Amino acid sequence: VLSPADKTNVKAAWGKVGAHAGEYGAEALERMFLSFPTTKTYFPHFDLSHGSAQVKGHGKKVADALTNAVAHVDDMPNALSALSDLHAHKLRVDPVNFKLLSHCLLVTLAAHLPAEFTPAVHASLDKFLASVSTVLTSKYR
Amino acid sequence: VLSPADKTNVKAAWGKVGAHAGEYGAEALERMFLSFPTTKTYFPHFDLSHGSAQVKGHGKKVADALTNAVAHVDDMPNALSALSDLHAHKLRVDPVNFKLLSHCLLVTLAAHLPAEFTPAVHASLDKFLASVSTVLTSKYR
Amino acid sequence: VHLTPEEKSAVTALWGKVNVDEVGGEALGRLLVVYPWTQRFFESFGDLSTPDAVMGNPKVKAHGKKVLGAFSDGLAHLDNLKGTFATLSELHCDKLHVDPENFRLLGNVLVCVLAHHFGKEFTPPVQAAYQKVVAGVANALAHKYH
Amino acid sequence: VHLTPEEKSAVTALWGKVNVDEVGGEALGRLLVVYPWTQRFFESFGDLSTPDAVMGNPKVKAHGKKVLGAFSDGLAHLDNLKGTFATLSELHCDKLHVDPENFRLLGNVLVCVLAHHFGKEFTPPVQAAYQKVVAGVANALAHKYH
Ligand code: HEM
Ligand code: HEM
Ligand code: HEM
Ligand code: HEM
Repeated sequence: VLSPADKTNVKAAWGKVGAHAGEYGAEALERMFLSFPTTKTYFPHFDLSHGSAQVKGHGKKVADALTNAVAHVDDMPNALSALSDLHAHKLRVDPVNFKLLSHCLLVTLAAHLPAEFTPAVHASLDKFLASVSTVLTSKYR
Repeated sequence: VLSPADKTNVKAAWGKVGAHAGEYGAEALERMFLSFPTTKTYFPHFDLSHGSAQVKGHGKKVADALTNAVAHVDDMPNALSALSDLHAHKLRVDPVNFKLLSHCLLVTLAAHLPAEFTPAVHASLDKFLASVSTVLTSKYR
Repeated sequence: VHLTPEEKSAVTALWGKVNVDEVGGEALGRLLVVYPWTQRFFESFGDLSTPDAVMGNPKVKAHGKKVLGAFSDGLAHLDNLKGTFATLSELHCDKLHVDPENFRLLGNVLVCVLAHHFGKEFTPPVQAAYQKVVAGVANALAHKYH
Repeated sequence: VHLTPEEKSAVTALWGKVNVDEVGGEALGRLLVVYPWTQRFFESFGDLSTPDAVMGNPKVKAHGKKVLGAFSDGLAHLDNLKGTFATLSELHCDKLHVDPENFRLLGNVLVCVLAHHFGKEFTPPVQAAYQKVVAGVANALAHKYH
C-alpha cells in the first residue's frame, strides 16, 4: 500500500516545495489545460489563460488540499471527503482526469525540483497521488 | 464508496449464482483469453484450450476468492491479502488486466443471469469488482 | 479491422436478430447508470437520477437508436471503420470533448447488453469478435485527438 | 501528427540539447521502478529489485539508447509516425504482447525526464507539444491490436 517509507519521501519532497505549493499547483493546471485540452470542459468560467488570476487562485486550492493529504496521509478517506463528493457528486469529473493532473503535477515537482526528485521519490509521489485520486473517485466505485 | 445497498445487490446476485460460481469463473477466463489475447502471456502453462481442465480448475479458484470477497466485503483489505501480494509481488500482473477480467466476469453474470441482472445491479457488480481489483493492485499503489 | 471470414459471420448473424430500437438504449441507459460522469453530457436531457428514470427516458431511448445506428454503419463498412466516422469523431472530439476511453466503456457495455439478451449463444469466440469490432469503432471516433 | 510550425520548433529545439545515451535510460530506468509489472519483460535482464540497481544496469542504460533511438526516428518522420514503426509494433504487439497503455506510461515518464533535465525551459506550451508527439508515437506502436 502506501508504506512506512513512501510516507517519508512525500512528507519530505513536499517538505522542500513549501512556500511554493501555490505557484506549483497552478503551473500544473496550466499544463493540464494546455496539453490535454479535453479538461477545459469544466472551467468554462476560467481565462484558462496564462496569467489568469483564477487559475493562479485555484493552484492555491489544489495545493492546499494536496497538503492536508500529505498531512493526514494515514487516513485520506476522512480528510478529503467533501472534495470527494464535490468532485464526484456535484461535478462529475471523468476519473481519467485525475490520472492526468496527477501527471502534470509530477512534471512540475520534476521541473522545479531536481536533486530531491530521485527515482525512488518519483515513485512515492506517484504512489501518493494515485491514492488521492482513488479517494477522489470513491462515491464513484 | 461501496454502499449499504450495493453490498446488497451483490450479496444477492451472487446468492443466486451459487452451485455455479465455478463453471462461471472459468467461462470468464475463457472469454478473457479469447478476446484480449494479451493476457495469455501469464498462463503459458495452461491449454488455454476450451475443455482445458486447468482453466476449468482455475475458474473454481477465481470463483472461490470472489466469494470470500462477497463475504468479508466490509473489509476486502484483510481477506484478500495473499492474492494481493501474489498477483502484485510474485507475478506482476499489469493492472489494466483486472479491468478486463472484471468485464468478462460481467458479460458472464449477464449471459447466465437475465432477470436479476437489472441495471442497478449491473452497477453494483461493477462497483464490487472495481474494488476487488483496487485491493488486488495495492502493494502496487 | 480484419474479422476472419469466420468471425465476420458470428457477428453479422447475431445482429439482425438484434432489436436495434430497444438495444440502442438499454445501452446508453446502462452507461449513465454504471458510469455517471457521462451524465454531464446529457443534461440537455431529463431526470437521470435513479436508474428507473433513465431506462425510460423516451429521450435516452431515442438517442440510443441513433447509436445502434452507427455500429450498424460499422458492423459492415468494417473497411475504413475509419471514414464512416470522420464527422462524428469531429463531433465527439473537438465539439463535446468526450475523452476517448468513454468510447470503450460504451462498446464494452454494449457487449454486456448483447450478452444479456442472447444468453448462451454469445459463446465466447462470438464475444471475442465483438471486442474487435468495438475496439475498432472506438479507435475510429477517437482519430482526431491526433 | 500535425505539430503547428510553432510546436514543431520548441520540440525540435530541446532535443539536440538532448544527451540521448543517458536520457534513453533515466527513462527505462524510471519505468521499471515506478511501474513494476514492466519488469516481467526484462528478466533477460539483471537485478531489478531496489531502484539503484536498475539506474545502473549497464543493461537498462543500453536498451534505453535504442529507444531515445526511435523517438528520434519519430521526432521527425512525424509524417507516418505510423510506418517508421510497423516492425517494432509487430515486435511489441504480437511478439511480447505489451498491452498498449504501457506505451503511454513510457512516453509519459519520458516527459517527466525531459522536464527533470531542462527545468524551467520545459515551459508548458513546450510540454503540451510533447504530449502530442508521444501520444502519437504511442498510437503508432499500438496499430496492430486492430
Ligand atoms: C489532485 C487532485 C485534485 C485535487 C486535490 C483537487 C482539489 C480541489 C479543491 C480543493 C477544489 C475546491 C475546494 C472547495 O472549494 O471546497 C477543487 C475544485 C474543482 N476541481 Fe479539483 N482537484 C483535483 C483534481 C481535479 C480534476 C482532475 C479536475 C478535472 C475537471 C478537477 C476539477 C475541479 C473543478 C471544476 C472544480 C470547481 C471549480 C470551480 O467551479 O470553482 N479537479 N478541486
Ligand atoms: C477478480 C480478479 C482476480 C481474482 C479474484 C484472482 C484470484 C486468483 C487466485 C485465488 C489465484 C490462486 C490463489 C492461490 O493459489 O493461492 C490466482 C492465480 C493467478 N492469477 Fe488471478 N485473480 C484475478 C485476476 C487475475 C488477472 C487479471 C490475471 C492476469 C494475468 C491473473 C493471473 C493469475 C495467475 C497467472 C495466477 C497463477 C496461475 C498459476 O500459476 O497457477 N489473475 N488468481
Ligand atoms: C460507439 C460509440 C459512440 C457512437 C457510435 C456515438 C454516436 C453518436 C451519434 C450518431 C450521435 C448523434 C449524431 C447525429 O445525430 O448527427 C451522438 C451524439 C452524442 N453523443 Fe455519441 N456516440 C458514441 C459514444 C459516446 C460517448 C462515450 C459519449 C460520452 C458521454 C457520447 C456523447 C454524446 C453526446 C453528448 C451527444 C449529443 C450530440 C450533440 O449534442 O452534439 N457519445 N453520438
Ligand atoms: C515509445 C515506446 C517504445 C519504444 C519506442 C520502444 C522501442 C523498442 C526498441 C527499438 C526495441 C529494440 C528493437 C530492436 O533492437 O530491434 C525494444 C525492445 C523491447 N521493448 Fe520496447 N519500446 C517502447 C515501449 C515499450 C514498453 C512499454 C515495453 C513494456 C515493458 C517495452 C518492452 C520491450 C522489450 C521487452 C523489449 C525487448 C525486445 C525483445 O526481446 O524482442 N517497450 N523496444
